[PDB]
Amino acid sequence: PNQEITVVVRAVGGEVPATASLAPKVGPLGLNAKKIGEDIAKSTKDWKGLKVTCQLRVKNRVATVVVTPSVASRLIRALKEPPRDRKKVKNIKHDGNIAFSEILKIAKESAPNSMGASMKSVVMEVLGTAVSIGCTID
Amino acid sequence: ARRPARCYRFCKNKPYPKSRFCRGVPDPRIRTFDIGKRRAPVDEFPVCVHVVSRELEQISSEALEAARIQANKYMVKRANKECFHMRIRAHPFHVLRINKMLSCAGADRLQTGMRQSYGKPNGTCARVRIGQILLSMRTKDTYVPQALESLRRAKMKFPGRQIIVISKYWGFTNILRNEYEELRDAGKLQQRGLHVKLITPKGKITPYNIMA
Amino acid sequence: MVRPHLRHYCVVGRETPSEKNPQPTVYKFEVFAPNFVVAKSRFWRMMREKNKVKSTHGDVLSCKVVKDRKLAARNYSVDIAYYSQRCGYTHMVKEFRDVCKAGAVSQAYNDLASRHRARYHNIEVLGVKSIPNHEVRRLNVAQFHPHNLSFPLLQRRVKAPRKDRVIFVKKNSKRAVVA
Amino acid sequence: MKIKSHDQITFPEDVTVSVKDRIVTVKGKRGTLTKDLRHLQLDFRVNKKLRTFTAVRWFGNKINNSTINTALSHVRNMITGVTKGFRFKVRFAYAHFPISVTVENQLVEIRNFLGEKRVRRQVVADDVKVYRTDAALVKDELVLEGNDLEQVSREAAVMHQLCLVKKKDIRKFLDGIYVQTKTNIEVDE
Amino acid sequence: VMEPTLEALAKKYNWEKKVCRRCYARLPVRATNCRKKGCGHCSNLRMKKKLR
RNA sequence: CGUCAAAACUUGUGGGCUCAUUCUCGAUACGUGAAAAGGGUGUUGGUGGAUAGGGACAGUUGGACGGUGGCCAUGGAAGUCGGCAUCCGCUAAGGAGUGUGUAACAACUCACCAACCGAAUCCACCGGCCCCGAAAAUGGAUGACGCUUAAGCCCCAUGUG
Repeated sequence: PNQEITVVVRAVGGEVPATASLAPKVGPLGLNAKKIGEDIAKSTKDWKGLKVTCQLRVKNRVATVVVTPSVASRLIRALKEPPRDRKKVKNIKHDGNIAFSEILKIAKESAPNSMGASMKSVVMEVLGTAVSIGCTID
Repeated sequence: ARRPARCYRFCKNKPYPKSRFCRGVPDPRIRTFDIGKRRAPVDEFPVCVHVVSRELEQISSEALEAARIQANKYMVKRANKECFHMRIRAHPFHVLRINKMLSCAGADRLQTGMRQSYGKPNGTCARVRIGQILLSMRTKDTYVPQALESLRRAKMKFPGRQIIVISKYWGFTNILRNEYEELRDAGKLQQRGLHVKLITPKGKITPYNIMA
Repeated sequence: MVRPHLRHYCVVGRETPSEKNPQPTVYKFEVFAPNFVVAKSRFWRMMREKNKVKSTHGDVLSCKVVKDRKLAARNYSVDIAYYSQRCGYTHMVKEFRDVCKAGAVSQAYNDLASRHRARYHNIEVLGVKSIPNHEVRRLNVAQFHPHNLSFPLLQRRVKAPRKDRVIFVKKNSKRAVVA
Repeated sequence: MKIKSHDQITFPEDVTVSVKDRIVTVKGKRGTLTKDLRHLQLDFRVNKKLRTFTAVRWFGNKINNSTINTALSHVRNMITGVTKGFRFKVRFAYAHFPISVTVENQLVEIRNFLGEKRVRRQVVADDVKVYRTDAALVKDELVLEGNDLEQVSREAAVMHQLCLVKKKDIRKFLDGIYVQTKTNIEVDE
Repeated sequence: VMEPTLEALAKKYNWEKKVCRRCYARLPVRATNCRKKGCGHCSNLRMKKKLR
C-alpha cells in the first residue's frame, strides 16, 4: 500500500547507499539534510545484509532513507552484531542471540491494539514469520 | 489388427466361464476392484455414484484395466486418494475362444477344412447384461465433480454404452442419503467394515441393552 | 380445434367375481381412447400390471362415453409419460387451451409423433386440466391469451385446380397472390 | 407454419425513408440512399405517418426474430450516410520497407510494398472518395469517405485485403495498409 | 515498428485469434464452435501459438 | 391415389417438425452401409436449478479505496516467476487482492459491489428431430422425373361444428 519507486539495492554499507539514488548532493526540491547522510552509516551499526531493496519517504522536510519491512530482512534486523552474513543466495540466515518475539511478545503486546480481533488476527499473524526459530527461552 | 473386441459383439455360444472344462484359461490384467479406502466405514463416503452399463453388451479386460487406472489417476491426481472409494463393482470372467488358425502342418490354403477348429483361449470379457454398476464410486459430496471427470476418461476406456447415475443411496450403501443419516440418528443403521448392516422387524433372540 | 379425433370413454370396473373377493372395490377412469375396444383394453391393462390382474378373470361393469363442458375454451394443462427411445418411461408437461380436452389429447399425440417422434402405445397421457389463473403456463398459450389479441396473417391457398371448378385450364383472367 | 408475417419498417426523425416496397429509400442531408431487400419483409405498421415507424414483430420463428433488428440497423445506417456520412481513415504502415499510396482520384494507386512488387490499384467506386492527406501530420494516410459506410467500408476492407502477404511468417509480418478510423464524415444533423 | 500504435493495431491482426483444431480455422477470441460446416463447428479450439 | 401411372395435386373437414453449397435434404415394408464411434449454439420440444422486479439478466456508469505486505519462499513479488497466506475498516463495494509482469517497485487490469439498468434472464441437466463425422476405380440413378406453404418426415383425417 502507499507504494513508491524501486530503490533496488543498498550497494554500500557506509553513507550514500544505493547504486545512484543518493549520489546527488541536493535534489530537485532543495530538501534539507538530517536522516539521509551519516545516519544511514549509523544505521549500519544496527543492521546489515540481505535484501535491502529500501523505500524513500519524502513526507516531512528533511531527506529520509528507511528500509522496507522486507521479509527475512525485518527479522534479521533484530540482531546486535555481525557474525558475517556470507552473501544472500537462497534466502540465507545465521544465529545471533534473538528469537521468540512472536506469540509471547508481539502477539500479546499488540493484542489489544491491532487490525481485527485479539486472538484471530494479530496472534495468528505474527507466528509463522519466525515459527521455526522457536526454542522456549526466558 | 488384433482379433478385435468390436468383432465379438455377439455371444452366440454358451456363457463360457472358467470351468474344469476349461483348462486353456489365459489371464487378463485387471486386478484391483476396490480403490480408494477399503475400510471406509460407510459414513466415509456418504455419497454414491454408480457407473452403470446401459445394457446388454460384451466387454474386454483391456478396456477395463485402462479405465481403472485412468480412474484412479485423474481422481487421485485431482482429488486425493480416498476422497471417494472407487470400486469396480463388476467382476467379469467370461472366457474367449480363438481360432487363430493355420498351425503349420501342411502347405497353405485349405489348411484346415475345419478340423476341430474349435476355439482356443483368447481373452476375458464379460458378455454383460443387466445395467450393471460397473464401477461404483462412493464419495463425499464435495468430491462429486472430481468423481464425474474421471468417469469421463473412464467411459472412454470402454466402448459401447455406459451411463453415469448418482443414487440416493449412500456410498455403496443404503437409502437416500438424508434418510441414511437419519437412519443412524434414528439408530436404524449399523456399522460393519467399510460395508454395513441393517436391522430386522422379525426380531430375534437377543441384543438386550441397559441397564444393569 | 375439433376434428374430434380420439374418443373419450369412462370405464368403471371390478376385480374378482369370486367370493375369494367377496366384495370387489371398484375402478374409474375417463380415458381417451378411440374406441371402447381399446378402452377397455387399456383399462384392463393397468389392471393387469399396476394392479397385476388379468382381464379374463375379472369384470368391467361399464365403459361409457364422457362429454366435455360446453362451447368454449378452458385452459388445459397436459401431463405425459412415454416409454420409448428404448429407454422407457419419461415424463413431460405440456400446455394446451381449447374447448376440448379430447382435441388436446389428440393433438398431443401427433405432437409427440412429430415433435418427439414418438408412437402412441408408448405414451400414457396422464392428464389434461383446465387452468384457471391468468396462468395458464406456456409461452405459446400465454402468447395468445391476450385480451385484445388480434392479428395480421398472410399468404396461402385454396385448391387451385379442382372438381368444384376446375383443373388445368386456369387462369381465365390474370395473377398476383390474391387478398 | 407459424406467424412472423411480412410487411416493413422502423424510424427516427429527420430523414425521409421509403416506407414502401422491399425498398427503403432514405433521404436526408447528404442526399438519398436507398435499398431493396429481399425476403426482408417483416411486421411493419406505421405509428406516425411522418413520425413513427416500427416493425417489431408478432410471433413467428426463432430465425425470424433476429432479422428484424439487422434490418433496422442497416437502414438506420442508410440514414446515417445520408446524414452524417462516413469517413474512413487508413494509414499505411511499414517499418522495414517504406510504403507509398497516392490517389488518382478515380482510383487509388499503391506503391512500394517490400520494395514494391505489384502496384496495388483500386478503382474509386462511387462515393467512396479517396484523399491522401498529409499536412496536419496526416500520415501515410488515406482517407475514404462518402455517404455509404458499407461501400466506404467495403472498399476499405477490400483495401486491408489488398495489403495481404504470404510466405515466411506473421511473426515477422505486419506492414501493410490498415484501417485507422472508420467513422462518419463528422458529427452532423 | 512502423509506430507503436500500429504495432498494436497490427497485433490485432498479427496474433489475435484462436483456432478450430479440426479445420485449423482462424477463429476469434470469443469463438466456441467453428465456422466450417464440415467440421461441425467443432469445439477443440486452440490458441494461436505465441510467437517467439 | 404428384407425373410419368389407375386414383383426392385431399382441399371444407386437418397437425406438426424438417431446409439439408453433401458424389445430393429426404423419402415403400422385406432390405441388407441402418456408416460407427463420436461430436456440432442447426432446429425442435423437457427436466432439474435458478436469479428475478426489495430488480433479475444483458448492456452500460461510477468506484473497486482504506486500517494494512497482516503474508513467506525470494537473485528479485510490498497483492501479483514461485510457496504456506488473511483479518479489520470504509462501505453500495472492492479481493490482506482477478489477471498483465518494471529481474522487484510502479503502472496496466478487473473479482467485489453500488449507481445505471429495467426484464426476464441465468446454469446445469434433457431428449428429441437435424447436421459434421463420412475416402477407389465405367456415366447413374429415393425406378425415373421431380417434389420442399412436399409429391419429405412424422401426424391425423377424410367429420359435424
